[PDB]
Amino acid sequence: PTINQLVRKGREKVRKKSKVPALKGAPFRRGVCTVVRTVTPKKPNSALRKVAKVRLTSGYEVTAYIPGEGHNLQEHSVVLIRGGRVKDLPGVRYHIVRGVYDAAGVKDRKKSRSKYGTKKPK
Amino acid sequence: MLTDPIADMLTRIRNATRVYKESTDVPASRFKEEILRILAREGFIKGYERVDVDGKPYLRVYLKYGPRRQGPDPRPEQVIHHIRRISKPGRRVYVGVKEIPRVRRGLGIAILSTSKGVLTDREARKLGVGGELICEVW
RNA sequence: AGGAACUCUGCAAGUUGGCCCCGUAACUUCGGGAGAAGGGGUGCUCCCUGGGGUGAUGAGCUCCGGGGAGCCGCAGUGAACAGGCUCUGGCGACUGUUUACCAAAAACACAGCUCUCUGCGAACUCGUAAGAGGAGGUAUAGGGAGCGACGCUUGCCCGG
RNA sequence: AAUGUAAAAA
RNA sequence: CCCGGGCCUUGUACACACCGCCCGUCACGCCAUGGGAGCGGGCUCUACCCGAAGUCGCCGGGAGCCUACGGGCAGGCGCCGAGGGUAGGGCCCGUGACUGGGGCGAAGUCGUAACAAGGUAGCUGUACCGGAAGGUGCGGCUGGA
RNA sequence: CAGCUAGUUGGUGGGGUAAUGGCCCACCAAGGCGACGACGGGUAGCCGGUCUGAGAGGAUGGCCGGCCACAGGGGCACUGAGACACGGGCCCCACUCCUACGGGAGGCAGCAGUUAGGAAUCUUCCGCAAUGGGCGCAAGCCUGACGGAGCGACGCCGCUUGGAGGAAGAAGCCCUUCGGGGUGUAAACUCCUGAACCCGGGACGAAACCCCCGAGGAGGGGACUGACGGUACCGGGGUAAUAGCGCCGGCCAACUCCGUGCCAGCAGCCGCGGUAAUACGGAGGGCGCGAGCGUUACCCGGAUUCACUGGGCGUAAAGGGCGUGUAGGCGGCCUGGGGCGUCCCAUGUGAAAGACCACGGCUCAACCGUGGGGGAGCGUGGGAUACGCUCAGGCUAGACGGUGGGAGAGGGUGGUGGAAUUCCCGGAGUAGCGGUGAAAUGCGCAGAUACCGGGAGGAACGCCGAUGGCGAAGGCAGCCACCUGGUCCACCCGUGACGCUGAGGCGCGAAAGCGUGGGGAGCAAACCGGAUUAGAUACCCGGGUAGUCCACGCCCUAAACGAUGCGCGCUAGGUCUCUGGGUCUCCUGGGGGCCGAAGCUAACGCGUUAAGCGCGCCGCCUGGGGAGUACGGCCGCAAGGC
Ligand SMILES: [Mg+2]
Ligand SMILES: [Mg+2]
Ligand SMILES: [Mg+2]
Ligand SMILES: [Mg+2]
Ligand SMILES: [Mg+2]
Ligand SMILES: [Mg+2]
Ligand SMILES: [Mg+2]
Ligand SMILES: [Mg+2]
Ligand SMILES: [Mg+2]
Ligand SMILES: [Mg+2]
Ligand SMILES: [Mg+2]
Ligand SMILES: [Mg+2]
Ligand SMILES: [Mg+2]
Ligand SMILES: [Mg+2]
Ligand SMILES: [Mg+2]
Ligand SMILES: [Mg+2]
Ligand SMILES: [Mg+2]
Ligand SMILES: [Mg+2]
Ligand SMILES: [Mg+2]
Ligand SMILES: [Mg+2]
Ligand SMILES: [Mg+2]
Ligand SMILES: [Mg+2]
Ligand SMILES: [Mg+2]
Ligand SMILES: [Mg+2]
Ligand SMILES: [Mg+2]
Ligand SMILES: [Mg+2]
Ligand SMILES: [Mg+2]
Ligand SMILES: [Mg+2]
Ligand SMILES: [Mg+2]
Ligand SMILES: [Mg+2]
Ligand SMILES: [Mg+2]
Ligand SMILES: [Mg+2]
Ligand SMILES: [Mg+2]
Ligand SMILES: [Mg+2]
Ligand SMILES: [Mg+2]
Ligand SMILES: [Mg+2]
Ligand SMILES: [Mg+2]
Ligand SMILES: [Mg+2]
Ligand SMILES: [Mg+2]
Ligand SMILES: [Mg+2]
Ligand SMILES: [Mg+2]
Ligand SMILES: [Mg+2]
Ligand SMILES: [Mg+2]
Ligand SMILES: [Mg+2]
Ligand SMILES: [Mg+2]
Ligand SMILES: [Mg+2]
Ligand SMILES: [Mg+2]
Ligand SMILES: [Mg+2]
Ligand SMILES: [Mg+2]
Ligand SMILES: [Mg+2]
Ligand SMILES: [Mg+2]
Ligand SMILES: [Mg+2]
Ligand SMILES: [Mg+2]
Ligand SMILES: [Mg+2]
Ligand SMILES: [Mg+2]
Ligand SMILES: [Mg+2]
Ligand SMILES: [Mg+2]
Ligand SMILES: [Mg+2]
Ligand SMILES: [Mg+2]
Ligand SMILES: [Mg+2]
Ligand SMILES: [Mg+2]
Ligand SMILES: [Mg+2]
Ligand SMILES: [Mg+2]
Ligand SMILES: [Mg+2]
Ligand SMILES: [Mg+2]
Ligand SMILES: [Mg+2]
Ligand SMILES: [Mg+2]
Ligand SMILES: [Mg+2]
Ligand SMILES: [Mg+2]
Ligand SMILES: [Mg+2]
Ligand SMILES: [Mg+2]
Ligand SMILES: [Mg+2]
Ligand SMILES: [Mg+2]
Ligand SMILES: [Mg+2]
Ligand SMILES: [Mg+2]
Ligand SMILES: [Mg+2]
Ligand SMILES: [Mg+2]
Ligand SMILES: [Mg+2]
Ligand SMILES: [Mg+2]
Ligand SMILES: [Mg+2]
Ligand SMILES: [Mg+2]
Ligand SMILES: [Mg+2]
Ligand SMILES: [Mg+2]
Ligand SMILES: [Mg+2]
Ligand SMILES: [Mg+2]
Ligand SMILES: [Mg+2]
Ligand SMILES: [Mg+2]
Ligand SMILES: [Mg+2]
Ligand SMILES: [Mg+2]
Ligand SMILES: [Mg+2]
Ligand SMILES: [Mg+2]
Ligand SMILES: [Mg+2]
Ligand SMILES: [Mg+2]
Ligand SMILES: [Mg+2]
Ligand SMILES: [Mg+2]
Ligand SMILES: [Mg+2]
Ligand SMILES: [Mg+2]
Ligand SMILES: [Mg+2]
Ligand SMILES: [Mg+2]
Ligand SMILES: [Mg+2]
Ligand SMILES: [Mg+2]
Ligand SMILES: [Mg+2]
Ligand SMILES: [Mg+2]
Ligand SMILES: [Mg+2]
Ligand SMILES: [Mg+2]
Ligand SMILES: [Mg+2]
Ligand SMILES: [Mg+2]
Ligand SMILES: [Mg+2]
Ligand SMILES: [Mg+2]
Ligand SMILES: [Mg+2]
Ligand SMILES: [Mg+2]
Ligand SMILES: [Mg+2]
Ligand SMILES: [Mg+2]
Ligand SMILES: [Mg+2]
Ligand SMILES: [Mg+2]
Ligand SMILES: [Mg+2]
Ligand SMILES: [Mg+2]
Ligand SMILES: [Mg+2]
Ligand SMILES: [Mg+2]
Ligand SMILES: [Mg+2]
Ligand SMILES: [Mg+2]
Ligand SMILES: [Mg+2]
Ligand SMILES: [Mg+2]
Ligand SMILES: [Mg+2]
Ligand SMILES: [Mg+2]
Ligand SMILES: [Mg+2]
Ligand SMILES: [Mg+2]
Ligand SMILES: [Mg+2]
Ligand SMILES: [Mg+2]
Ligand SMILES: [Mg+2]
Ligand SMILES: [Mg+2]
Ligand SMILES: [Mg+2]
Ligand SMILES: [Mg+2]
Ligand SMILES: [Mg+2]
Ligand SMILES: [Mg+2]
Ligand SMILES: [Mg+2]
Ligand SMILES: [Mg+2]
Ligand SMILES: [Mg+2]
Ligand SMILES: [Mg+2]
Ligand SMILES: [Mg+2]
Ligand SMILES: [Mg+2]
Ligand SMILES: [Mg+2]
Ligand SMILES: [Mg+2]
Ligand SMILES: [Mg+2]
Ligand SMILES: [Mg+2]
Ligand SMILES: [Mg+2]
Ligand SMILES: [Mg+2]
Ligand SMILES: [Mg+2]
Ligand SMILES: [Mg+2]
Ligand SMILES: [Mg+2]
Ligand SMILES: [Mg+2]
Ligand SMILES: [Mg+2]
Ligand SMILES: [Mg+2]
Ligand SMILES: [Mg+2]
Ligand SMILES: [Mg+2]
Ligand SMILES: [Mg+2]
Ligand SMILES: [Mg+2]
Ligand SMILES: [Mg+2]
Ligand SMILES: [Mg+2]
Ligand SMILES: [Mg+2]
Ligand SMILES: [Mg+2]
Ligand SMILES: [Mg+2]
Ligand SMILES: [Mg+2]
Ligand SMILES: [Mg+2]
Ligand SMILES: [Mg+2]
Ligand SMILES: [Mg+2]
Ligand SMILES: [Mg+2]
Ligand SMILES: [Mg+2]
Ligand SMILES: [Mg+2]
Ligand SMILES: [Mg+2]
Ligand SMILES: [Mg+2]
Ligand SMILES: [Mg+2]
Ligand SMILES: [Mg+2]
Ligand SMILES: [Mg+2]
Ligand SMILES: [Mg+2]
Ligand SMILES: [Mg+2]
Ligand SMILES: [Mg+2]
Ligand SMILES: [Mg+2]
Ligand SMILES: [Mg+2]
Ligand SMILES: [Mg+2]
Ligand SMILES: [Mg+2]
Ligand SMILES: [Mg+2]
Ligand SMILES: [Mg+2]
Ligand SMILES: [Mg+2]
Ligand SMILES: [Mg+2]
Ligand SMILES: [Mg+2]
Ligand SMILES: [Mg+2]
Ligand SMILES: [Mg+2]
Ligand SMILES: [Mg+2]
Ligand SMILES: [Mg+2]
Ligand SMILES: [Mg+2]
Ligand SMILES: [Mg+2]
Ligand SMILES: [Mg+2]
Ligand SMILES: [Mg+2]
Ligand SMILES: [Mg+2]
Ligand SMILES: [Mg+2]
Ligand SMILES: [Mg+2]
Ligand SMILES: [Mg+2]
Ligand SMILES: [Mg+2]
Ligand SMILES: [Mg+2]
Ligand SMILES: [Mg+2]
Ligand SMILES: [Mg+2]
Ligand SMILES: [Mg+2]
Ligand SMILES: [Mg+2]
Ligand SMILES: [Mg+2]
Ligand SMILES: [Mg+2]
Ligand SMILES: [Mg+2]
Ligand SMILES: [Mg+2]
Ligand SMILES: [Mg+2]
Ligand SMILES: [Mg+2]
Ligand SMILES: [Mg+2]
Ligand SMILES: [Mg+2]
Ligand SMILES: [Mg+2]
Ligand SMILES: [Mg+2]
Ligand SMILES: [Mg+2]
Ligand SMILES: [Mg+2]
Ligand SMILES: [Mg+2]
Ligand SMILES: [Mg+2]
Ligand SMILES: [Mg+2]
Ligand SMILES: [Mg+2]
Ligand SMILES: [Mg+2]
Ligand SMILES: [Mg+2]
Ligand SMILES: [Mg+2]
Ligand SMILES: [Mg+2]
Ligand SMILES: [Mg+2]
Ligand SMILES: [Mg+2]
Ligand SMILES: [Mg+2]
Ligand SMILES: [Mg+2]
Ligand SMILES: [Mg+2]
Ligand SMILES: [Mg+2]
Ligand SMILES: [Mg+2]
Ligand SMILES: [Mg+2]
Ligand SMILES: [Mg+2]
Ligand SMILES: [Mg+2]
Ligand SMILES: [Mg+2]
Ligand SMILES: [Mg+2]
Ligand SMILES: [Mg+2]
Ligand SMILES: [Mg+2]
Ligand SMILES: [Mg+2]
Ligand SMILES: [Mg+2]
Ligand SMILES: [Mg+2]
Ligand SMILES: [Mg+2]
Ligand SMILES: [Mg+2]
Ligand SMILES: [Mg+2]
Ligand SMILES: [Mg+2]
Ligand SMILES: [Mg+2]
Ligand SMILES: [Mg+2]
Ligand SMILES: [Mg+2]
Ligand SMILES: [Mg+2]
Ligand SMILES: [Mg+2]
Ligand SMILES: [Mg+2]
Ligand SMILES: [Mg+2]
Ligand SMILES: [Mg+2]
Ligand SMILES: [Mg+2]
Ligand SMILES: [Mg+2]
Ligand SMILES: [Mg+2]
Ligand SMILES: [Mg+2]
Ligand SMILES: [Mg+2]
Ligand SMILES: [Mg+2]
Ligand SMILES: [Mg+2]
Ligand SMILES: [Mg+2]
Ligand SMILES: [Mg+2]
Ligand SMILES: [Mg+2]
Ligand SMILES: [Mg+2]
Ligand SMILES: [Mg+2]
Ligand SMILES: [Mg+2]
Ligand SMILES: [Mg+2]
Ligand SMILES: [Mg+2]
Ligand SMILES: [Mg+2]
Ligand SMILES: [Mg+2]
Ligand SMILES: [Mg+2]
Ligand SMILES: [Mg+2]
Ligand SMILES: [Mg+2]
Ligand SMILES: [Mg+2]
Ligand SMILES: [Mg+2]
Ligand SMILES: [Mg+2]
Ligand SMILES: [Mg+2]
Ligand SMILES: [Mg+2]
Ligand SMILES: [Mg+2]
Ligand SMILES: [Mg+2]
Ligand SMILES: [Mg+2]
Ligand SMILES: [Mg+2]
Ligand SMILES: [Mg+2]
Ligand SMILES: [Mg+2]
Ligand SMILES: [Mg+2]
Ligand SMILES: [Mg+2]
Ligand SMILES: [Mg+2]
Ligand SMILES: [Mg+2]
Ligand SMILES: [Mg+2]
Ligand SMILES: [Mg+2]
Ligand SMILES: [Mg+2]
Ligand SMILES: [Mg+2]
Ligand SMILES: [Mg+2]
Ligand SMILES: [Mg+2]
Ligand SMILES: [Mg+2]
Ligand SMILES: [Mg+2]
Ligand SMILES: [Mg+2]
Ligand SMILES: [Mg+2]
């Protein structure tokens, strides 16, 4: 455009938008498990994933992934929410956090225990 | 109606050089002169001189060029490689001396209007004056 | 005291009621809906002040009014005349018409749409007839029929 | 003169 | 002409390459969303009724107290007033039987509109019409010959 | 969110105040504000600064400092230099508590501590010794300001877990072509050093107020007080004394083995796993960092992906359907005054802190002190006048105008001609016609088709006709007359910069469609029948209504396409054609085409009819889908449009 057109209308600011209504854009949010379930993956893959629908402190109710092999979540597990989607699963914008509240750590994992809430083996 | 007589002149010179004319004329005007005068003095053009087309004051501008080149396209290197108006009519540019541009790390020139007169970028600093940044040339 | 609990039904009755001021929704064919709704004023005294008619330009008389200060009672359109409001369905566009004496309506009628007959000694109606109406009109007219403001629309079937 | 899904390219 | 093949050229939305691709309906599931008799909530606006404290103005009289008596304080009233109440509008959010379409989903039903004259060139505004893609009419465009 | 406004705008006088003022009141006048964004909604304390960034920019306001605002919610005033007053007062609301029911007490957004909420955020410490504040002549009193210590890898910074030697190389473990290779100088072992711990010493921060002389002053002189703390630091003694995390398919530095088998799982993007995975998981080994390493969240970067610096719009997302034009934007050549913009100089200001430089302080460093420099920006003064502006004066190159001519399906109105179709009347004539891929429906002995004559009627204009002309687009074609728009050429006669563009506005705007009335030949959605097919709501055939035609009105969309906004200047030519001027195989102008200089382009391609080189102005774009959909608003009879 001309300069003058800029002096009028002007440049519209990008204004981006979120990927996670964990509300308050907090780093994590607590919640209780509403339902522990296992769901089929998407277009190119397959393998029933371990997931749970959690009711938030923020009055919400989101679905969240349970990472790692084997878990202990049940229809009343309080748990910590982490946020991070999953290409494989339709609308799942949050990870559960292994090793906090009623969510155990991955049993017997030796590699990268930090990401799977697992204490140091003696 | 012709918007900017200056951009025009500059352009006339650019459009002519590219085809390697000997001299393109231009509608005469006192302020237009200085641009040439300096533009020539610095060595960008063999020179200029008032003329007359069918009763119209104009200015012959004798273009300079480099020597012939060897090899494919013996295109003679230019003497004016670059020329461009800075302050336009739709956007006047004004600079303080404490902030005048250095064209092509000094190889280039930046003619500009000022209270003391039309001066090179260097002559600007010389007499320590700022003004309307007209255009740069290299 | 209660406030529809009555009862087919708020049937009857009560509420509201005039005027001045403020204020007033959806929807709407832009006119309406509206008096929507909801509220305020309303008497008497004293004082200052605007405009009009008569006349003379004024006085008196008379018409409409504006402002200030005060009085009394439970109460000021102090008695009489005097809308209860709102929301939302059905039918019918609408004002009208009707079963004189058990039915006023969703029934008829209506402007408007369509079909059809009729070329003038018209078709159609009354009359055995003469005749008359139609009309001292002439297809943008006249008779018959159905539908019935307005908006959108009104499909297929011609065997009987 | 119709249609042939769904896992193959260091 | 049927089948297989070679060279040139042309079209393509095809490229493990026409046993290619590919469209819309319907059927199933998930998801977000619009409408919807309404229902519930927040913020706000207008008009009115009630109105504390308090300043300010008048009185302080048929009464109180101080009084250097001239006045002062208490008390009386009035205006404003937080806020309450009433009625009526505006914006916004949540919720609702049902309903519209939309996105996604290794497989379903229907047909095959488009991509090659895609076997009626296609595409388009619009109008009618039909299970569905679509078809047809009028014009218009080549992104057709 | 497009209009808002009654103390609303202004005045006169009056109250009130430290004081100006509709701050408040009485009267008067009708005004004030708004696309340069009023009014409305959503959000938010603001700055010094902080963060990122090459910068321009973006984002942000924690701690420190400055200003504003509040003290459970709201209103009020009292005292006073000052308050509408956090730890004062009155009232209403909510909440807490006390009560002998009449009443009464309270406000941690001060320091601590509690609880609730939350992903999460500290000790009910010490001291007035310093500094600072209030009162006091003074002694001194108060000081959860403050100086300090305590808790948390929350951050930055310094440091430790040891230093040298130590095998052709222990065992263990992993790999292997079964020779060997790796962890690896790593270990053990050897000597050395000595965090921790231990004993002795032990601060600076503190001189003044005070008292003596000098006067009680100047000046000299004397003494008291340390919370941190027996801590920092110095001296002596002295033990080998925590290592973790992320990753190793590609981006991306780090490779093998087993297990596993679209499962278990991974995932930031691309993708990886379906028996043999450097991509899952374990192991051996490796890369990266280390009292940390990873994750999640948000900001700036990359992102020249909102482009001022620094982008675009023929086909990729994007030129408005087209014109007239308001506002605004932009503005040819000469001279003069002013000096607004602009440039320069001088000074004021731009606090401190911070940023950068230098040097010093604590063993270094972080942190800290001192000093230095510049800084955008605004205020005052002075100066320059080229460009911009502005007043004034002149010009003719832009634009407009006179006069004379030209081509043209440009628009409107009235009339008019022929050809064919159709129906009807007449004649003559008979056995089929028609239609298709083929055929049927259909028409036809009630005499069709084919042919001649006559009549009615409606629509469209063959050849000329084009690679053609006109128009702003949409579009415009027999002929004739009238009314009228645009444009081109010659003369260089007139005006004297009157120009260009154009948000909104207004006008035009194929076709289809809508209203009322008309008209209706041919054609033809829908509709019916025939045929094709698995089916055929279609293509083909027979029939056939609205419509197509006119008037008046409405609708306003499109592949309204060159898919290319307009105006001007500049940048080789070759050829074809329409139109004008000139004594002319030539030239000069305006138009429509093709091929091409240079150049532009992602390529195709464009190329004096630019998509090249430049300036002005408007419109538009900013991943595909959802969608030109939804809500709202506006317009419309409706369809529906913006
Ligand atoms: Mg799957
Ligand atoms: Mg389990
Ligand atoms: Mg379990
Ligand atoms: Mg275990
Ligand atoms: Mg991993
Ligand atoms: Mg040369
Ligand atoms: Mg020289
Ligand atoms: Mg009651
Ligand atoms: Mg009963
Ligand atoms: Mg009943
Ligand atoms: Mg009564
Ligand atoms: Mg009453
Ligand atoms: Mg009554
Ligand atoms: Mg009554
Ligand atoms: Mg009145
Ligand atoms: Mg209502
Ligand atoms: Mg009314
Ligand atoms: Mg009503
Ligand atoms: Mg009603
Ligand atoms: Mg009224
Ligand atoms: Mg009503
Ligand atoms: Mg009301
Ligand atoms: Mg009323
Ligand atoms: Mg009353
Ligand atoms: Mg009264
Ligand atoms: Mg009385
Ligand atoms: Mg009086
Ligand atoms: Mg009188
Ligand atoms: Mg009289
Ligand atoms: Mg008289
Ligand atoms: Mg008189
Ligand atoms: Mg008088
Ligand atoms: Mg009188
Ligand atoms: Mg009353
Ligand atoms: Mg009364
Ligand atoms: Mg009465
Ligand atoms: Mg009354
Ligand atoms: Mg009455
Ligand atoms: Mg009444
Ligand atoms: Mg009522
Ligand atoms: Mg009703
Ligand atoms: Mg009726
Ligand atoms: Mg009806
Ligand atoms: Mg009546
Ligand atoms: Mg009657
Ligand atoms: Mg009757
Ligand atoms: Mg009667
Ligand atoms: Mg009777
Ligand atoms: Mg009877
Ligand atoms: Mg009645
Ligand atoms: Mg009746
Ligand atoms: Mg009638
Ligand atoms: Mg009707
Ligand atoms: Mg008839
Ligand atoms: Mg009879
Ligand atoms: Mg008879
Ligand atoms: Mg008669
Ligand atoms: Mg008669
Ligand atoms: Mg009739
Ligand atoms: Mg319809
Ligand atoms: Mg019917
Ligand atoms: Mg049917
Ligand atoms: Mg029948
Ligand atoms: Mg029949
Ligand atoms: Mg029959
Ligand atoms: Mg099929
Ligand atoms: Mg299939
Ligand atoms: Mg396939
Ligand atoms: Mg062959
Ligand atoms: Mg061959
Ligand atoms: Mg081929
Ligand atoms: Mg094609
Ligand atoms: Mg190809
Ligand atoms: Mg492909
Ligand atoms: Mg196929
Ligand atoms: Mg394929
Ligand atoms: Mg179901
Ligand atoms: Mg819904
Ligand atoms: Mg809803
Ligand atoms: Mg509400
Ligand atoms: Mg009252
Ligand atoms: Mg009071
Ligand atoms: Mg007052
Ligand atoms: Mg007294
Ligand atoms: Mg006294
Ligand atoms: Mg006394
Ligand atoms: Mg007294
Ligand atoms: Mg006194
Ligand atoms: Mg009192
Ligand atoms: Mg009151
Ligand atoms: Mg009030
Ligand atoms: Mg109130
Ligand atoms: Mg209330
Ligand atoms: Mg009431
Ligand atoms: Mg309300
Ligand atoms: Mg709702
Ligand atoms: Mg739904
Ligand atoms: Mg749809
Ligand atoms: Mg659907
Ligand atoms: Mg649905
Ligand atoms: Mg779809
Ligand atoms: Mg499916
Ligand atoms: Mg099936
Ligand atoms: Mg399907
Ligand atoms: Mg299928
Ligand atoms: Mg097809
Ligand atoms: Mg086909
Ligand atoms: Mg095709
Ligand atoms: Mg079409
Ligand atoms: Mg069907
Ligand atoms: Mg067509
Ligand atoms: Mg066209
Ligand atoms: Mg095409
Ligand atoms: Mg061909
Ligand atoms: Mg008023
Ligand atoms: Mg005054
Ligand atoms: Mg004061
Ligand atoms: Mg005011
Ligand atoms: Mg005043
Ligand atoms: Mg007043
Ligand atoms: Mg605002
Ligand atoms: Mg901010
Ligand atoms: Mg600053
Ligand atoms: Mg800033
Ligand atoms: Mg700044
Ligand atoms: Mg930086
Ligand atoms: Mg910055
Ligand atoms: Mg930025
Ligand atoms: Mg702050
Ligand atoms: Mg913050
Ligand atoms: Mg803070
Ligand atoms: Mg602090
Ligand atoms: Mg803090
Ligand atoms: Mg601060
Ligand atoms: Mg200030
Ligand atoms: Mg407050
Ligand atoms: Mg308060
Ligand atoms: Mg509090
Ligand atoms: Mg309070
Ligand atoms: Mg305050
Ligand atoms: Mg205080
Ligand atoms: Mg207070
Ligand atoms: Mg306190
Ligand atoms: Mg207590
Ligand atoms: Mg007692
Ligand atoms: Mg207490
Ligand atoms: Mg308090
Ligand atoms: Mg408090
Ligand atoms: Mg505290
Ligand atoms: Mg605490
Ligand atoms: Mg807690
Ligand atoms: Mg602390
Ligand atoms: Mg102290
Ligand atoms: Mg003490
Ligand atoms: Mg402190
Ligand atoms: Mg601790
Ligand atoms: Mg941590
Ligand atoms: Mg922490
Ligand atoms: Mg060693
Ligand atoms: Mg070795
Ligand atoms: Mg070995
Ligand atoms: Mg040794
Ligand atoms: Mg030793
Ligand atoms: Mg220790
Ligand atoms: Mg000492
Ligand atoms: Mg000392
Ligand atoms: Mg000391
Ligand atoms: Mg000392
Ligand atoms: Mg002492
Ligand atoms: Mg002495
Ligand atoms: Mg002495
Ligand atoms: Mg002394
Ligand atoms: Mg001394
Ligand atoms: Mg001393
Ligand atoms: Mg001590
Ligand atoms: Mg010590
Ligand atoms: Mg000790
Ligand atoms: Mg000691
Ligand atoms: Mg010691
Ligand atoms: Mg120590
Ligand atoms: Mg020592
Ligand atoms: Mg020591
Ligand atoms: Mg030592
Ligand atoms: Mg050791
Ligand atoms: Mg050792
Ligand atoms: Mg890493
Ligand atoms: Mg890296
Ligand atoms: Mg690598
Ligand atoms: Mg398994
Ligand atoms: Mg196996
Ligand atoms: Mg393997
Ligand atoms: Mg494999
Ligand atoms: Mg990886
Ligand atoms: Mg691995
Ligand atoms: Mg390892
Ligand atoms: Mg460190
Ligand atoms: Mg970014
Ligand atoms: Mg960005
Ligand atoms: Mg950027
Ligand atoms: Mg771009
Ligand atoms: Mg352009
Ligand atoms: Mg887009
Ligand atoms: Mg335009
Ligand atoms: Mg336009
Ligand atoms: Mg377009
Ligand atoms: Mg338009
Ligand atoms: Mg124009
Ligand atoms: Mg203008
Ligand atoms: Mg100028
Ligand atoms: Mg200007
Ligand atoms: Mg000028
Ligand atoms: Mg001048
Ligand atoms: Mg001046
Ligand atoms: Mg200066
Ligand atoms: Mg600054
Ligand atoms: Mg300065
Ligand atoms: Mg300074
Ligand atoms: Mg500073
Ligand atoms: Mg910085
Ligand atoms: Mg120094
Ligand atoms: Mg140092
Ligand atoms: Mg040391
Ligand atoms: Mg400094
Ligand atoms: Mg400094
Ligand atoms: Mg600076
Ligand atoms: Mg400076
Ligand atoms: Mg300035
Ligand atoms: Mg001058
Ligand atoms: Mg003049
Ligand atoms: Mg002039
Ligand atoms: Mg001229
Ligand atoms: Mg003509
Ligand atoms: Mg014509
Ligand atoms: Mg004509
Ligand atoms: Mg006429
Ligand atoms: Mg004829
Ligand atoms: Mg006859
Ligand atoms: Mg015949
Ligand atoms: Mg004949
Ligand atoms: Mg004939
Ligand atoms: Mg004849
Ligand atoms: Mg023509
Ligand atoms: Mg043309
Ligand atoms: Mg004629
Ligand atoms: Mg003409
Ligand atoms: Mg003359
Ligand atoms: Mg002249
Ligand atoms: Mg001018
Ligand atoms: Mg039209
Ligand atoms: Mg039409
Ligand atoms: Mg229709
Ligand atoms: Mg029509
Ligand atoms: Mg109609
Ligand atoms: Mg009619
Ligand atoms: Mg009609
Ligand atoms: Mg017909
Ligand atoms: Mg036909
Ligand atoms: Mg049909
Ligand atoms: Mg058919
Ligand atoms: Mg069959
Ligand atoms: Mg059939
Ligand atoms: Mg047909
Ligand atoms: Mg006609
Ligand atoms: Mg007509
Ligand atoms: Mg007519
Ligand atoms: Mg334009
Ligand atoms: Mg023009
Ligand atoms: Mg000629
Ligand atoms: Mg000549
Ligand atoms: Mg000649
Ligand atoms: Mg001539
Ligand atoms: Mg010749
Ligand atoms: Mg020739
Ligand atoms: Mg020539
Ligand atoms: Mg010519
Ligand atoms: Mg030409
Ligand atoms: Mg030509
Ligand atoms: Mg070309
Ligand atoms: Mg080339
Ligand atoms: Mg040209
Ligand atoms: Mg040219
Ligand atoms: Mg050319
Ligand atoms: Mg051009
Ligand atoms: Mg281009
Ligand atoms: Mg291009
Ligand atoms: Mg997008
Ligand atoms: Mg998107
Ligand atoms: Mg999108
Ligand atoms: Mg779209
Ligand atoms: Mg899109
Ligand atoms: Mg549309
Ligand atoms: Mg729409
Ligand atoms: Mg909306
Ligand atoms: Mg909505
Ligand atoms: Mg809408
Ligand atoms: Mg309407
Ligand atoms: Mg209609
Ligand atoms: Mg449009």
